[PDB]
Amino acid sequence: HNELIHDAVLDYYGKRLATCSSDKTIKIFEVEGETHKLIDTLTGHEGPVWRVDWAHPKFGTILASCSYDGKVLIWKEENGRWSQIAVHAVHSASVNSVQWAPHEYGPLLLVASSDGKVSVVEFKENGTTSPIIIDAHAIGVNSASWAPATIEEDGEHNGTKESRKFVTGGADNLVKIWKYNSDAQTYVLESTLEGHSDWVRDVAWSPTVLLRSYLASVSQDRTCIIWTQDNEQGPWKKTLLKEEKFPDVLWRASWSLSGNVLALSGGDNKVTLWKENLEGKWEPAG
Amino acid sequence: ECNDEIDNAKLIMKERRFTASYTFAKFSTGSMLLTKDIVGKSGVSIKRLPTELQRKFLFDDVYLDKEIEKVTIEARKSNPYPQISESSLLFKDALDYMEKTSSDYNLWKLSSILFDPVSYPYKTDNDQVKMALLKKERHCRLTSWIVSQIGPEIEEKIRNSSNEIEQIFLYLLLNDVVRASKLAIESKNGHLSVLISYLGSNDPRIRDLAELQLQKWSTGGCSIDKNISKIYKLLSGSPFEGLFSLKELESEFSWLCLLNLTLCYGQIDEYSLESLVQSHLDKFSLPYDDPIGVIFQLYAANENTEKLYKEVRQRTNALDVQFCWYLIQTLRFNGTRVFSKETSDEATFAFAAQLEFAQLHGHSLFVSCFLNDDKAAEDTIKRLVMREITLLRASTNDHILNRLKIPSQLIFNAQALKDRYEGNYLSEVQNLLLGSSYDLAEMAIVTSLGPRLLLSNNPVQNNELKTLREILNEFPDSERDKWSVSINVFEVYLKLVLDNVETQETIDSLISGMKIFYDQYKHCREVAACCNVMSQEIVSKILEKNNPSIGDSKAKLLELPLGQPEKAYLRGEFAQDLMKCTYKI
Repeated sequence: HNELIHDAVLDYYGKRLATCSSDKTIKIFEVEGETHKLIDTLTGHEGPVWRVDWAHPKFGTILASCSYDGKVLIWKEENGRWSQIAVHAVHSASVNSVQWAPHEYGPLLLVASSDGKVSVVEFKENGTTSPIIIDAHAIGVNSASWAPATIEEDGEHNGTKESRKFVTGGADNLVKIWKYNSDAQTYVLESTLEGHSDWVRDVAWSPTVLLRSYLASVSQDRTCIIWTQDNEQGPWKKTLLKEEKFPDVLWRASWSLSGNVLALSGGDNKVTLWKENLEGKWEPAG
Repeated sequence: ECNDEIDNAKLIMKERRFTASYTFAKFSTGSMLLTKDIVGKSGVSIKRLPTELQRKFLFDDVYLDKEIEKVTIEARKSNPYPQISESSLLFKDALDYMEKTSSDYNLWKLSSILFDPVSYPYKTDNDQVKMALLKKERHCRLTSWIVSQIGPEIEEKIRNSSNEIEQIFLYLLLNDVVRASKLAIESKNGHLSVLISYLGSNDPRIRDLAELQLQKWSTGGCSIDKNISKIYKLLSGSPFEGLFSLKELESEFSWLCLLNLTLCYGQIDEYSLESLVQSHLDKFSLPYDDPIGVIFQLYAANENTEKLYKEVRQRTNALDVQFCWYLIQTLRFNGTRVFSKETSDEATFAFAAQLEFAQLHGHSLFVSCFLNDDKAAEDTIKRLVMREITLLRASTNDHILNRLKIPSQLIFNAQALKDRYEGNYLSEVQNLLLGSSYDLAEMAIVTSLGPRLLLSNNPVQNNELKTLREILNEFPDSERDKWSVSINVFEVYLKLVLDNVETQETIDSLISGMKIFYDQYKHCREVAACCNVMSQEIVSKILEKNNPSIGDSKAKLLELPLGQPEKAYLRGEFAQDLMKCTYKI
């Protein structure tokens, strides 16, 4: 069939699975583990399918897909069959990632281009979004995701500072989070965490926290730095999943739903599973 | 062209810092990883390793049903989400699901004896007799139990020894005191019987015997044997730090046997049961790789559980996540050994993860409830309810589980989120109403699927149309003008047409509002087709009650949108009507 599966995610009911390939098709599949019933094909892009993502149920089951065209062509089942419900193109230069935000964060659509620019819009059925962009990195953004959870501002007016936080990863070895500001022009950058000597690849935040927020920033320097935020709002300190160069070229590194079990996809086609050890460092569970 | 896109593909991959085969590592809902293949779909050649769980009872839902009738679900008032704070669990809720030769049996059984009281059938005259005897009770049982486990080992050695004297010693490491004496008499040995009669008690007098008899012997004599002088050390109250050391005896007899010695004889009533096990550790520490040995150490070290836990952990220790979770929660909320409301949270995630990955969905939800932190407890409950509740309805024992004290609202909202995926917009709206989210359920009939009680309704008797009306009489009217703004348009429409409230003012109010309304859902699917029905009905309804035939209401008819036959008909009829007037002479 496909000789190569690049990456492949699932919906939020766990009945569908969307395969990003490289022959420009998005094959929507039905998840039954290894076997799948191919229900649809959506060819209509240029070059490798880098990323697709499924919408959080309360803003459809919308599927926003990016290829090397540098455009997100959004697909939506209208009539029980796939069609095109939208188009985007404010940044073209290859859209690498294409994410939907948590329920509380809204139907925000995270675009991250390799021109050092990043869009952040809203999905509308009546149309209209205001074009808000903030510059992340400079040599490009090879992956983007979504910050942990929305915060609370207390007082008499909620949703003031922090709020929707955007985490990105450029090719200039720099990983950091934001803080949506409304009193200082562009998004005031936090702290530049330089701990990389080769381009940043994948970034994932842990939807499981205790007293610190974990941020797995992968790189092509064959290590994964785990950024432990001290008391969750403290500084980001250096905690090493492995201190040494793995003889594996690491790609994705995505956390589980519960737990701080992290899967890192090694270049030798072996997905190690890491748990944090007897100390603050990490040891493999497999 | 085709050959020349092979080449481009290659360049695009190299310059963007890709090489080799792309593999991923996204956790599925089964929580296995799916890696590339020739016949490759999302997942091929699973590089998920087997679950770390393999405890009998965790794969039995018979266990899960039983534990609903122990401790019972409850929530704080601080966060209304589940955050269990009582315990009615003991370490006697699994003991027969695994073998009786196994270390798993031993681990659950031991813990109830150690940390929880083993009560008496009566109540003593004074509470220091209450309490003293309570601990002594725990100890009594322990001492015999240890002897049964170590049993076969000692027995083996007794069999293989064909020396009388040696067999006599081997017995004393059990509780074979009886029979130790018996063999000694028969074998013509008085000396062994005398010392054996004193077993089962220690005193300052007995200490005095031990030190002096040894000194007189190894001074006045030519010196007693190595092992006799070792016994003197056990009776004086320091065998391992004693002048003849028994630390060599690890090398032949298990760390639990070594522990047995001090526990039965040395420092029994000059000590409490707690301090007594600790004294043995100060004379000779037990190995750290024992799961069941670590327990003694925790009991002994008292409320320095935390300190020891981190130390032992950093010296090789294997324990199951089920065990860590169950222990920390029960003991804290029995007040027998307090724990932190942080070590508990760490343990709740660990076991809960292993359970999802095992494919145990009831189990994984239960466990999660014992999480402390208003946010966290919140976070976790939400997620696991959201992802499917079909398997919270699978049995009647999963009904009594989820319905017990997990807010009804969460159950209904989960249903609606699933229903968006199913395309079940009809039932969606109903479930959002019940999940107390009046505004959310507005959005599911107006922004995703227009009412089917104004599209598919039969116009003949309008039976479905008045179901629409009546089920807003079942939905809040005590707080109506805070959730009706799409639903309200429906309300004024229904009262004007169904119940016949034809007032000129009522007519106008609906039309002006309905222009706006038409102007944002004339492009939403289904909703748009329903607007046209509404318009046909209102126009028709005005002739049917008497057309007021003023300029302004003529205007009104055209200001509410018209269809293809309608605009043609009006122009057609107006010339005929004029003709008819001039007809009669």
